[PDB]
Amino acid sequence: QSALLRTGKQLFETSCVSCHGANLQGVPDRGPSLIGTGEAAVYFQVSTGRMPAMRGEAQAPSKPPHFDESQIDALGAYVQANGGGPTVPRDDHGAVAQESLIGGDVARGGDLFRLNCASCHNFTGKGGALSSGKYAPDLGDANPAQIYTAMLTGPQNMPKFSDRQLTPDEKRDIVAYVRESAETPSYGGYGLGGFGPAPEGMAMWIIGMVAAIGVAMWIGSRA
Amino acid sequence: FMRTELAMPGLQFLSNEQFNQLFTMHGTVMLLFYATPIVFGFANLVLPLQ
Amino acid sequence: CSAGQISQTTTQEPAVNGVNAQAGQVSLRNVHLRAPQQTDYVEPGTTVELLFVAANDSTESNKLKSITSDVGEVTLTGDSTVPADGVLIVGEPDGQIQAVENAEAADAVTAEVELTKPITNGLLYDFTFTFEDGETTVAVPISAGEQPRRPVPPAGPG
Amino acid sequence: CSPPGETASSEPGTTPAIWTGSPSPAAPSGEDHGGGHGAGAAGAGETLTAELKT
Ligand SMILES: CC(C)=CCC/C(C)=C/CC/C(C)=C/CC/C(C)=C/CC/C(C)=C\CC/C(C)=C/CC/C(C)=C/CC/C(C)=C/CC/C(C)=C/CC1=C(C)C(=O)c2ccccc2C1=O
Ligand SMILES: CCCCCCCCCCCCCCCC(=O)O[C@H](COC(=O)CCCCCCC[C@@H](C)CCCCCCCCC)COP(=O)(O)O[C@H]1[C@H](O)[C@H](O)[C@H](O)[C@@H](O)[C@@H]1O
Ligand code: HEC
Ligand code: HEC
Ligand SMILES: CCCCCCCCCCCCCCCC(=O)OC[C@H](C)OC(=O)CCCCCCCC[C@@H](C)CCCCCCCC
Ligand SMILES: *C(=O)CCCCCCCCCCCCCCC
Repeated sequence: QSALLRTGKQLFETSCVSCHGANLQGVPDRGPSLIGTGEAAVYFQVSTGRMPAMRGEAQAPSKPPHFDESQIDALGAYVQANGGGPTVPRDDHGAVAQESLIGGDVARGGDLFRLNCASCHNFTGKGGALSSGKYAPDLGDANPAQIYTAMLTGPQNMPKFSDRQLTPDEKRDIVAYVRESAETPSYGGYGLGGFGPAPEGMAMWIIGMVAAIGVAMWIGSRA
Repeated sequence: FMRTELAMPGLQFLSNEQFNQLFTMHGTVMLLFYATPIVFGFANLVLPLQ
Repeated sequence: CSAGQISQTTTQEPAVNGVNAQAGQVSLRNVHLRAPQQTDYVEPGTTVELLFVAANDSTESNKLKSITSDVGEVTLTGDSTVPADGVLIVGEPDGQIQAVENAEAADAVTAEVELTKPITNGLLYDFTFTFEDGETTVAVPISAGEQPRRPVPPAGPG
Repeated sequence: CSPPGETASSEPGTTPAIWTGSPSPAAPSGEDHGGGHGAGAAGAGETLTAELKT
């Protein structure tokens, strides 16, 4: 929309021309060109809050969003018009769809996640370390739209899963699996994170061994 | 490090953020981690004697 | 020093199908070919459109966009001198919003190519974009914006 | 030690030729039938279409 495009243009002008040069052409060695990234990429990066980025590091981290939903959409529309690319899913009302992106099937979502997502993230969407200062962020925080748009657009050092690699049905399934694993309570007691061997070993050596050795001292006698 | 970078108009070996971290941590180290502790170092050293 | 002069984030190409060519005063971004292929190749004689955004780096201008032709007989319908510190958007990349129903200068300089040669998506094809300031080879890819998977025939076990 | 194979900068390569698999040999000779019928001729099977051109 004309007013939407104007607002997105002005926010882009006063927020990121310093590294995605005016006219959306990326500044050499500061930031990539946004022509073609699409409305999905802006929603994902600016909603996660990574995109008004303030350093070149191994990886730009997620941080509190510096924009809200309406002007997030304004930036996304501006970028989409300039370049042309993927669009964020939306519901009948017109806002970013959240519940509609929870695919009904979760076992299929589980297989897709483990084959594709767990490679770097985790069994259950926890984090994972990458080559040099990089990592896969935890998926507990991301909302269904953010998960969908993260699969749709590889943000950085993430494979870009086009709508053909993962049909919107498959992306909804993976979103459902991610949400189910994130919000599902850990059976069997306090889940020591999601990583098994390391949290469990640390918990043993702290809780169980401190308890056992303290009981040994109590029953035993120093001498 | 900051001074070697600053001897030249260009960025010889320090990226902008590397230099910024440099002056940040230098100021913090030299105020809060060398001086404010060494005042109390001299205190512990001599004040009980004095 | 993962945030040194060699940082991963700064040296990151956009995660888009199109290719970016910085040679010359004008910079090319999101260069690709829209060419829906129904078979192994795109047969010669079928028009496939060429998408790209040309940005004039300097405000002092290289708005000519002379020929930008290669093997394929590139044709620039509705040619115009758009670049003045601004985007020259030749076509409508999938997801591009038409801001208004009316179109200024008719089509916004839409570029089409008659292949005269088989092409299949997943290959690199050279397109010599010629500007008055200079000329540049891009090795343009083939991009499919949002067309979902075409139903593959179900397999019959044997 | 380094593996013997190593790099090849020369001979940039050629675009792979379109694959044309050979018919399955006598071992996997089993394949979809083309149609059965009396076929009292040189052979036409149980499937024969036609296109009407103006
Ligand atoms: C080990 C030893 C005394 C050797 C004697 C000399 C000898 C025979 C040398 C030749 C053998 C060789 C080649 C040794 C080199 C490498 C080596 C030791 C290989 C064998 C490894 C092995 C089978 C056993 C060694 C294990 C060992 C004795 C550990 C120390 C045990 C003790 C008394 C620990 C302190 C008591 C205590 C309160 C422990 C709990 C507190 C904490 C948190 C301790 C630190 C800690 C530990 C100790 C974990 O194991 C651990 C595992 C997974 C996650 C986290 C942790 C962790 O945080
Ligand atoms: C000693 C025996 C007592 C054991 C405790 C028993 C308590 C039972 C707790 C209640 C029933 C089970 C809860 C299961 C649900 C549950 O697991 O509890 C989480 C919390 O988890 C956390 O954050 C940690 C919170 C901090 C408190 C617990 C810390 C205890 C540690 C220290 C004990 C081990 C000792 C290790 C020693 C360490 C170093 C010493 C040298 C809470 O939810 P949440 O927070 O949202 O989890 C996120 C998903 O949502 C989200 O997707 C997901 O992506 C994640 O972000 C996930 O965290
Ligand atoms: C290592 C290869 C890789 C694989 C494969 C991969 N991811 Fe990621 N993922 C990453 C990296 C790296 C990031 C961080 C992106 C950033 O920081 O901009 C990320 C970010 C995300 C996020 C954003 C979460 C947040 O809080 O910002 C989600 C959600 C996500 N991935 C889900 C998935 C899903 C679903 C799949 C399966 C389609 C998948 N990932 C496969 C590496 C990968
Ligand atoms: C250098 C500081 C910096 C600024 C400020 C910045 N960006 Fe970027 N941008 C980057 C970097 C670096 C990347 C790729 C790596 C990353 O995202 O961390 C990127 C990538 C992107 C992407 C995704 C590219 C893809 O292929 O997925 C989008 C969308 C984007 N930027 C838009 C924006 C918007 C909108 C703003 C203003 C809200 C902005 N940028 C501000 C540096 C910046
Ligand atoms: C051999 C052992 C004895 C050492 C002898 C003298 C050892 C003398 C060591 C000279 C070290 C010179 C520095 C050169 C750094 C550099 O320009 O390289 C670029 C590199 C790419 O930049 C980086 O990536 C990060 C480098 C940052 C180093 C942080 C170290 C902080 C340590 C803290 C974590 C505290 C640990 C506790 C340590 C406590 C130590 C107490 C003494
Ligand atoms: C990127 O990973 C880090 C960038 C920091 C570069 C500047 C480092 C300044 C020197 C720090 C001194 C550390 C302690 C030295 C012990 C002898």
